[PDB]
Amino acid sequence: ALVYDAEFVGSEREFEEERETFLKGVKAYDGVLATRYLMERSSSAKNDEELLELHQNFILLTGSYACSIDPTEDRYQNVIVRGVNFDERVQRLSTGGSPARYAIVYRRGWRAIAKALDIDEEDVPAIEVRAVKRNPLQPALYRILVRYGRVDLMPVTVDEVPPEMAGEFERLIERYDVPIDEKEERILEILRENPWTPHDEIARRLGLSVSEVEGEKDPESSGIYSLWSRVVVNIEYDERTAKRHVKRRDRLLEELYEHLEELSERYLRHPLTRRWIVEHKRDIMRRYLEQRIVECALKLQDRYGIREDVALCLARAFDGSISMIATTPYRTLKDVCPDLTLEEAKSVNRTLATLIDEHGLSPDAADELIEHFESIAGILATDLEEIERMYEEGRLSEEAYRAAVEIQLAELTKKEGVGRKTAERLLRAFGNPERVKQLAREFEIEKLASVEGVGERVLRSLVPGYASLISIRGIDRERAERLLKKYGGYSKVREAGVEELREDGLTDAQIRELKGLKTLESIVGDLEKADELKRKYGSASAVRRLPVEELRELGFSDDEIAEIKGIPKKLREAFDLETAAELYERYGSLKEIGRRLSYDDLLELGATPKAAAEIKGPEFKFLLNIEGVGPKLAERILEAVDYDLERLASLNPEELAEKVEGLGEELAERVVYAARERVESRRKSGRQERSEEEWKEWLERKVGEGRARRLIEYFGSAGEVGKLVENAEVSKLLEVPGIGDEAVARLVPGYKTLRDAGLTPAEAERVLKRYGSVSKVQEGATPDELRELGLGDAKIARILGLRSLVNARLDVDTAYELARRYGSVSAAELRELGLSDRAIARIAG
Amino acid sequence: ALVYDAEFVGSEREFEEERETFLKGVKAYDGVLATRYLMERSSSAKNDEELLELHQNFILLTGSYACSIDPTEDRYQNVIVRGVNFDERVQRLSTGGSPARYAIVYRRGWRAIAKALDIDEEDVPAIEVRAVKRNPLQPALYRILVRYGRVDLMPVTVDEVPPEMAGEFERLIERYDVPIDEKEERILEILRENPWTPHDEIARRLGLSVSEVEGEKDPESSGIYSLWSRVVVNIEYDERTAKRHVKRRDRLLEELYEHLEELSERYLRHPLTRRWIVEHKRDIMRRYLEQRIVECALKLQDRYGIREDVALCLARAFDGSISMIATTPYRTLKDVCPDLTLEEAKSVNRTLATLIDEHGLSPDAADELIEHFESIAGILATDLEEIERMYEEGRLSEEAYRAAVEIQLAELTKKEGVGRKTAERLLRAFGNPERVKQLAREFEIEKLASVEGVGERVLRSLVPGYASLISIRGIDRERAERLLKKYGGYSKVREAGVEELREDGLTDAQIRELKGLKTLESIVGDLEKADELKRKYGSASAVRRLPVEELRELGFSDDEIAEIKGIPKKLREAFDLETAAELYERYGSLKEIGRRLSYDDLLELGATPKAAAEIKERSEEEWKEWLERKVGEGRARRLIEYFGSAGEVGKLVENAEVSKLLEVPGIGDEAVARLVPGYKTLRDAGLTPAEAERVLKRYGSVSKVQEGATPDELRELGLGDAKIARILGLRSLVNARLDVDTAYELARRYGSVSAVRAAPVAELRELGLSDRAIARIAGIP
DNA sequence: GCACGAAGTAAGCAATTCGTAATCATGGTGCGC
DNA sequence: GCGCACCATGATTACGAATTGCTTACTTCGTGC
DNA sequence: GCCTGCACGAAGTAAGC
DNA sequence: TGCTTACTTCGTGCAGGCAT
DNA sequence: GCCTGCACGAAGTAAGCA
DNA sequence: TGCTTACTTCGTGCAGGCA
Ligand SMILES: [K+]
Ligand SMILES: [K+]
Ligand SMILES: [Mg+2]
Ligand SMILES: [Mg+2]
Ligand SMILES: [Mg+2]
Ligand SMILES: [Mg+2]
Ligand SMILES: [Mg+2]
Ligand SMILES: [Mg+2]
Ligand SMILES: [Mg+2]
Ligand SMILES: [Mg+2]
Ligand SMILES: [Mg+2]
Ligand SMILES: [Mg+2]
Ligand SMILES: [Mg+2]
Ligand SMILES: [Mg+2]
Repeated sequence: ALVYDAEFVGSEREFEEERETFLKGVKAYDGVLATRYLMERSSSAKNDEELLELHQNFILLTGSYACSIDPTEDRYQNVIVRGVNFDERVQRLSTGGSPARYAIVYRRGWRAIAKALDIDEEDVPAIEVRAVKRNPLQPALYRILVRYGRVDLMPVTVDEVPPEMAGEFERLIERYDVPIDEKEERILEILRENPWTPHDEIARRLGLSVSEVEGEKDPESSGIYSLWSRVVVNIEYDERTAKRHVKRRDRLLEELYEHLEELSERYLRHPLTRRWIVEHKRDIMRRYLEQRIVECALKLQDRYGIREDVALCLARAFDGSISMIATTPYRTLKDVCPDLTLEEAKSVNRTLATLIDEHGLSPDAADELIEHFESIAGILATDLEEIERMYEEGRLSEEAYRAAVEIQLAELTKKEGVGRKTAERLLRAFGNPERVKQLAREFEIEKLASVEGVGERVLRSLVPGYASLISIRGIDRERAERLLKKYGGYSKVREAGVEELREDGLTDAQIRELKGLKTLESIVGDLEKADELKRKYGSASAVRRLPVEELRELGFSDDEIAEIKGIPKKLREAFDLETAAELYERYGSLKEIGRRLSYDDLLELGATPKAAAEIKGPEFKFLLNIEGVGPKLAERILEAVDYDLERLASLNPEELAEKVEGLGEELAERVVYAARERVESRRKSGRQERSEEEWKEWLERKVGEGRARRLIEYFGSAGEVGKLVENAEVSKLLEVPGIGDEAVARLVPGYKTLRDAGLTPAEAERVLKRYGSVSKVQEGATPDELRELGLGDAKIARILGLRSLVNARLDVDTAYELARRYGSVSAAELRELGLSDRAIARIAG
Repeated sequence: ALVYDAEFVGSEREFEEERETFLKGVKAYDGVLATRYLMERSSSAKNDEELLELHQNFILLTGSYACSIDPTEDRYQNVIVRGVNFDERVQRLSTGGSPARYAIVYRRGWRAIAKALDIDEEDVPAIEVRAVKRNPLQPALYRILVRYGRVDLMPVTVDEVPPEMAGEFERLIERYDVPIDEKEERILEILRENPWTPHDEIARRLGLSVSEVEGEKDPESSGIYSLWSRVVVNIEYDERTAKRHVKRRDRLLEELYEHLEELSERYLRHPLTRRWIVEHKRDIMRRYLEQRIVECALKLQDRYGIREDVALCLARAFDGSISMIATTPYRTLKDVCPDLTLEEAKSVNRTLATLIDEHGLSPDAADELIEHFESIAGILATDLEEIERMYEEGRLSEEAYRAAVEIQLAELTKKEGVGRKTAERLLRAFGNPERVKQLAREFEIEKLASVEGVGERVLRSLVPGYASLISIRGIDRERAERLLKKYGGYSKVREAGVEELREDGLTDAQIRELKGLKTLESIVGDLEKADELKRKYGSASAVRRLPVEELRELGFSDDEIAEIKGIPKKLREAFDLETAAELYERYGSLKEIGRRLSYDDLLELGATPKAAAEIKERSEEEWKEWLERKVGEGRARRLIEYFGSAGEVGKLVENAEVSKLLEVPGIGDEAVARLVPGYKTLRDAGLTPAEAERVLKRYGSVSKVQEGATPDELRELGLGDAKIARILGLRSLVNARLDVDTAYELARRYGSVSAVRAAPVAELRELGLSDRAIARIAGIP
């Protein structure tokens, strides 16, 4: 059977204190139950706001009384809930705390504290603090307040409840600047819609387990429990408010019972007196317990696919708390329900499934881990030296210890550049991987770099936004850490003002590179106005697209407006700003302007005949320069060859006068002779190569004078260096001492992207020779083609953007086939193609 | 092997009509299912009032379409639900009606109508009208509207739903003056707390079965179904409103579906389009059906003690309707669940338990009765000649027919003075015992007295309050019936005004006896002011207790105030009204005044020294005068001439010689009771004059009998347990299926008979009581 | 416009560590003296 | 028949690539005459 | 079980033997 | 001139309904 | 973790001076 | 013929959302 028990190890005075506290808590929870009973019995009372306020007041007082249990945090020992010893686990948490209060936040956890206090004064001495729907506080924060015994924070009347502890719970979290991870961010996004969303609903909607959403009740974990724990431990203990609450709550409780007796007369023949409620405790609870059991067995049968018989048995066994079931060891589940399948238990208890179907553990080994650490997130929240201590003392088996260690390491070895040694040293230095990730988000860059082996790659992989800041020239480690701590992240540092960034010791070039305002500061003289434009509009391209009038409004010059939109000199001098800007934004290029508009249209728009001819293509200028073929006739001449000088010298002059309306036949041969006269000069200048000195100039531009002359002295001349660059001879370029990847990537475009994908310089060289540019690799290359070049499937998945489809234990070829048929990677219909939707549904994101 | 089937016997045009109506109902119920799906899936949607309004609108439209099924009430025949032919039963109801609509109010009853109409346009063409929790109407009234096909009454919009059909359902019942019996009165008491209380919850709280709470869907039965049927049939059919609803509902349904598609975007990635809902009907229903099955199997395991396997099998077989399980014959339960015990089936199906453990029926005979009449209340709702016709046609076996007959008669033979012959004649004259009791409640005294054998005792036992009115001198049968029909009951006749009672032809002495205002009319000159005081305060003793100032206000005289409180002449002349009245109400008697007060205190209160000190066998003619006073001169001289003298008559009276007093010709019970005090009460308890004589000799007064005598003591005197329960004031505790010994043990353990009704339910189960009797006495919870 | 820094980054280099392909462990399955 | 040959899958080896630090050797920026 | 409604003996006050 | 029938005024109480 | 939208310099082709 | 601004179209990579 299930074991609920605990023993009292305090003094007799403390014994009387704890008994009085627990009995007042039972009185308060009786009130909770009686108010819900009245709500269920009368349809009029179900709508009464007074009765709901009374119900929430009872919840508040129950929480206050619960917080005062085990104040010295030592009056109880060997607290057992459903057969799990909480004493050992609470000690291993970073914040420690009382095992009594830690137990009472579980379903029917009061049964241990009740036995420890030899309580028999009531029928069911129940105390519960898991209220959700009608709770006047945010439920998780309520439970965490009880776990940490905060009587100062537990309000004793509904009016005293602050909005930052209820619907505006987000305000209280932001007040204390607590590091929040991605999972907690998605959970908060759900909770902002409805703070009273039940936790299993968040788990279902986010595709996590209940254990993943809640987390460990300690600031060093991940989940809503861990998040509130982080927030609460940073709240200083307000002793005066605690004493005031203790003074008020007893007299308040008697007032609530009298208010209920007064209110029950409005709806019943027999008023709900305290005597009546004590003499009917089983009548009140029975309905609520029955609906609990029904909903629990339904969730087990529906969402977890457990047989109706087994699901109903388990709902009966654990008072219908699916949170407690999914954290119960397999042996105990089989003890209370012998027909349970191991597969069903692995279905409901996802920690057991992870320990078996990934770490190949025995059911008993996984039971060890579940009894000691409850969940995987509980293992991650436990210090590594604590696990080694448990293993040395013989309290943990070898298989369980090895599995827990590999679980701890895997949380960090997944990071790029961190292996077993660096993860080992990080865990030694900071205890558990959750704390490591916490220090990473808090931007403790120097604190992390002090560990042996934490270099540039590890910092770029761990500290968010460190890679973006440290890559900027002039910004060193200390400046990056200072900025990230001052503003709160790379995104917040990028949004900072120019003046305050100058105050931090940033050059105008550094700020210009950070914000990307070089193009904007090429127009406006200063950086402040460019940054303000980036604030208002958000993108320089949007500022370019802005109409001429709105650009003139709050603008500086019309020549500046023409420089912004890239208006040609001919187009800006031939027309006004409005018409020229409209033409440029409608056609794009001056050649398209000359092609799709007629000469008469250009004249009507107010262009000089010579200027209107210059707006037209240079073919027009050549035609009129040779023998004045005419502004009216040169257009019809260019209308046949589609504005192409090559097709003009091809066909016979007889075929030329055929298409054009009117053409002199003697002139028809003088224009073909002039067309052939220029295709000999277009070809003479088209096939041209630059000089050796010009290659030297480009090399000095790209890699500086020193490395350029080193390359020139190594090979023949700068012409040979350019020949090797155009052929993508990365291997030969790297042979030169003093030439590395930061020079080759600056010489050969696209080498940096290929090296970032994990490609050997020889592999990047082969790829660049095969496809010629990374853009053509990403769109054109196929996985089999890349395997012909000798690339591993990991590099192929990296370079083709198919990392999502491979992360679900799937191959790269069939992954590319989906990106081939449909447009994107994101695109029931899969059963038509014959796919197992299991992984697609499993990985949500 | 459950049989859900029905055959169509209308025309092809009518066939298309019925098919179109059924398909529109399926559309509406799909809307219901989809709104429920959204509500169960999201906790935020569970609180969305807009989604609830949409859901209730869908429910309303489903009900409206359901009412229009089988309007000619002849388009279907051989309607089979779970293997029961409803055609035969609906015909035997007083109001008849459509077997199609009668079937559709059952769980998965649409499966018979769906087969009758060859419906295949949807995956599960389900139409259900049993909604309870979220139903915008009172659920039982909703179902009774559908069963009677009242399309005029089914609202089509939540805003058009009248309060008299929802939270104020009591108004609609009172509007039509429908006779309500005690079981229906307790059911109404529960429903006033929560009109949407599910019927099995009412069954638990009242300690009844579900069939007892529901009753037959017909005005001549007992239960909430029967009550609403009584109320609905008295509502005239508003044809124009029905046509208006038929006009509106199609476009309203299309607007509801558009509103659902718009609202579903707030909660889902794929909006709930009609196409999506039709192409996913099994996914939507899958969750809801499983929750129904779980609740049903759980209730079967806990409240009925059925094995988990068998309970889950029964819940799955009948789609989780415990009302349907308790009305299913044993053969069907064993067919769908072969491991079911006969004892488990008798636990869940209380009609089967009654037919076996009381009428010694075979399981097959009880199954016969359950197939034909569903429940005991269904047997009581069927005419007796209908049952005899069924027996003559061979449709009912010998054992089943005899059991049904004994059940019908027992409903009337239990009344005092009604035996087998009189019950037989009453059933012949009015068809079924429910109709007999109904006419009794309707105060149809002349209609009942027309039956051969219906005399004074039978009328006093049947017509409520007839015994109280007819006992008043001068009030005959016709006047009693007139008053009971004019005011609505003996209590209402007592509350009537004096002027309107005088207009009916009542003497002032008759009204004074009825209202009990003789003491009040001895103070006030007229009857109207005494009646107004009885209205204001309710009791003459309450008027006596009134303070001196409130009695003086709107009062007449101070001497009258002193006469009311019974103030002695010495106490009223020695002090004023205030102090004397306070002393009299604090001490009671002048002797206590003189004992507990000092002479100096009396002087200080303003009393004269002399007054304060004072405050501090017969002959033959003499006995003959008393005899002339008690029984008149004639009977007195008759008694004197029969015996020795008036002294001998007095000697026999003091010894309670009732037997010898009754020997005298011309001397009856009304004379002996006026001579021997307490004889009237003992005769009214059903005691032989010899038995009353023995009791009066043994204890000396009825007051000392009621407090001192024990049931064994009275059984030593030779009294039947019925007479013992009558005479000891335990008639309440015995009428609740308890014996007289345990009734006296309850009056002994707990203080009074009233004090047993406020005891803990745990201590009553400790005494070995069933929740039926516990609910009769106090009531769960 | 160019001297002339003034920090700051690119490159090298040895030792260590990462990390993924190569191989080993292990449990089946099929062709032959 | 009893061994070995060839797979098949997951686990573990193993060795080339990347990383960690530390130290020069140039490289943009950027003032001032 | 409260409530209406006479009964009746007790007892203090007077007329009559 | 002092003891009896006689007769109100209390004070207490049972009986008979009716309602649960 | 993909994806659109920028930033921004690269680069191939010609007029403008030189 | 040759050295610069001048207009065109990419191609290279970083960042910010969103599921
Ligand atoms: K290293
Ligand atoms: K190996
Ligand atoms: Mg403290
Ligand atoms: Mg050891
Ligand atoms: Mg890694
Ligand atoms: Mg630590
Ligand atoms: Mg370091
Ligand atoms: Mg930098
Ligand atoms: Mg090199
Ligand atoms: Mg026959
Ligand atoms: Mg009888
Ligand atoms: Mg009839
Ligand atoms: Mg008669
Ligand atoms: Mg009469």
